[PDB]
Formats: sequence, C-alpha cells, structure tokens
Amino acid sequence: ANPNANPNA
Amino acid sequence: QVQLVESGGGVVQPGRSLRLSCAASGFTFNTYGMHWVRQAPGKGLEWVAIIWYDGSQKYYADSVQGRFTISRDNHKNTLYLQMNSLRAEDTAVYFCVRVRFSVGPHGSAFDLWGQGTMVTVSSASTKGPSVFPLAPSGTAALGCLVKDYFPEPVTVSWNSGALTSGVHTFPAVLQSSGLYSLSSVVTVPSSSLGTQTYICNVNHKPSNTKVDKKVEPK
Amino acid sequence: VQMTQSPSTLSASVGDRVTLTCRASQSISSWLAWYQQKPGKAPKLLIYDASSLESGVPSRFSGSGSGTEFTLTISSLQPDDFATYYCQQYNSYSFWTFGQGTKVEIKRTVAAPSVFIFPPSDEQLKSGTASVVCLLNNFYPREAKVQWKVDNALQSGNSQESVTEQDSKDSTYSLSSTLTLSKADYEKHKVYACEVTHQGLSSPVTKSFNRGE
Repeated sequence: ANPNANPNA
Repeated sequence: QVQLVESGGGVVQPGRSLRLSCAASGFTFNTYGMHWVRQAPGKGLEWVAIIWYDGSQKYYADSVQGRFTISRDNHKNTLYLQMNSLRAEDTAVYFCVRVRFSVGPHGSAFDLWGQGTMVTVSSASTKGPSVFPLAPSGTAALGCLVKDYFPEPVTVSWNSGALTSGVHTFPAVLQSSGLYSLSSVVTVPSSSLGTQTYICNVNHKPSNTKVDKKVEPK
Repeated sequence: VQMTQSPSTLSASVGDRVTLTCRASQSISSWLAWYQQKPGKAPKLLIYDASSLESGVPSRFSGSGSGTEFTLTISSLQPDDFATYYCQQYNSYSFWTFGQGTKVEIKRTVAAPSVFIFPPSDEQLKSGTASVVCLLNNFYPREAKVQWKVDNALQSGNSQESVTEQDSKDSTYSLSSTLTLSKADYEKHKVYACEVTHQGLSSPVTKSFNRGE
C-alpha cells in the first residue's frame, strides 16, 4: 500500500 | 482533552518560508502517523504531507514536494511543517491531523483535527481601512463600506452593540490590489431615520485602527 | 484518484431523508471516509471504511458503497446537520484526495429580495475612488443574478459580490454587489443601475440613481 500502509505503531 | 493545537500562522511574503507547529495532548502521540491538510479560502480540503509514527517515512503532495518538510519531535509531542518558497496558492488554513488508529497493513481515516492556523501569502503591507458611509435614501437600509485593508480580520458593530438585528456584515472580498474590502449593512424602520443615530464601530487590530462613523441620511 | 460529489449544494428540511453521493475515478475498494464541516471550524469524521460509524456520531448517519460509488445518508435531518459534507479516499498507493464537497442548507419558502443601491459617498470620492454598492436583503434561495448597467449599458468584470451564510433566525441570504471605478471613470457617466433577477421576482427589479441628484 506504500504511502497508504498503516503509519501507526 | 484529546486535542491538537496548531500555531505559527500569519502573513508571509511570496518566496519566504514559515514553520508551523502542532501541539498534541491527551494521547500517545508517538504511536500515531500524522498529517497536515489545508483548505484555501472558499475551497475544499487538500492533503499536504504524512509522517510515520517514528519519522521513518514521509510523503508529500506533488504541489508541495521539494518545498515542504514534515517532521516530528516525539518527546515534545509536536508536529512540524517547514514550508519554503511559499506562493499565493499556499494561502490556506493549515490543519494538523491524526490518522485513526488501525491494526493491520492499512492506514485509516482522519479522526482528530486541530483548530487550524491561517497562512496568508501576500506581498501587501498592513493597512487600516477607510470607512465610508452607505447613506439611506417602510424599511430603509444603511451601512458602512470598509475598504482597502490588510490583513484580515476586521470587526464591525453598530451603535456599540445595541444594534444587532437586521445587521449583515459581509465576508471580505480580496481586491486585485491585494487589499480586502467589505460592507456592513443594516435595515431599520424608515421612521427612525431622523430620530435615531446610526454609528458603525469598525476595529482593525493588526493596524490599530478603530473608527466610529456616523451614517446620516441624505 | 479523483473524487466527485453531487449535488454541489442541496436544500432540505428538518426531518428529510437526504442522500449525498460520492464517486471515485477508479476503484478504491472501501477505503473511503465522510466528513462534516461547518464554517470556521475543522472537519469532523463521520464515517470511515465507507460504512463504519465513528465513535461519537449519532446513528442517523450511515454510509454504504464500494469500488467507485459511495453514499452518505442522514436518515432524518436535524437542525445541526446543515453543513458541508466531504468524502475522501485513502486507497492503497493512492495517497489522500477529497471530493469538492456537498453543502446541505435549510429549505424555506421563497423570499424575493429587497433591493437597495448606494452611490459612492462624498468622502470616498474626495479620496480618489468610487464604489457603488447594491444590496439584496433577506432572500431565498441563494441563486440570484445582479447585473450592473452604466449609461444604460451592461457591465461585466468591474464588480464583485459577497453573500452571507444562511440567516440563523429566518434562513435567508443577503448579498452585496460592489461596482468599483476610479473617480474619473465614475464622473464620466451619468446613470448607475442595479438590475436584480431572482425567482421570487416576477420581473427584474432595477434600483438606479443619477449622479448628483
């Protein structure tokens, strides 16, 4: 999903 | 108090730079990806930048690439937007935004938004308005023209706040000079025109201009 | 991915069932969020993943759709639901884009505007410029045409207009149209006229004055 991959911990 | 509070907005000249701050509180800031989203006057929302919870990945809109840098200080719970080479189309309210927590491979919607900080990219100089009367000719209209001021905002009241019903204080319009202008109007019974005085109280804090203008019928 | 919302505006009454539509230019699966925004404040998340209700949001809001077509339904409109509504995609590899938004405003009976015209004050003329202001007071609906005529000839490009938000008490709009000329141009011509058309008016209403009068 590159930029839309989960950005949280 | 789960909130985000942006600061650092104001007037900036084209080509110059500006750093916005966003103070996060009430949640575990360093476990959340964070965004900036902006909204130009009168338009919709535009995504600007994303930063991973740890600062290890950053992505930007094409419109701001190479000019904007997003960063975060996780020990101080602050998000940053460094904007260089600011242009007229960067003029917007800037929101810092938290992504809704999700487990899994995919990121989520925008669940927490700060109050927004306004950035205005203009080469105009601070200038108090000129205040001109809109004189009336069973209902009569009168008002005040508040012309050629910079920057926003101006406040307009009538008769020190004793006149509120029938008041329409129009949103500013940006003129080609780069200065703002607006009218404040009110409708009153025409029978009151010779017996009641009508004064518009205009205040422009950025330039310390305070005007009370008597509006007289012709 | 480009998102498109329709209608751009819509007029509804308290207790109406209203459905707003959002279309993706290519499939976004169900990675779609709806937001509510009122003037001067931040957007509020209503729906995420195209159908999941955000925690604090009342149950009269719902959403559905997948792929390219999505809808937001308010089962029974309430007084605090009048606002602008935005959809937004967060599909994989698609970054984040928003629809242009759908404004939901208060339906009420037609109200023809009252029209007032204002010559430039003596003070403004002394200072080098002439503004002619035309006011349209407390009309509904929003749509109106304000045409300026100078020397009985139709103008364009020298005027700008400004509109209030819907009035909190009577749900009307008010509008100003300002024709700006230099002092010299204004003193060249004689008749200044504001011609207003509005569906509440059987025929256009003209307010005019003669310079000097």
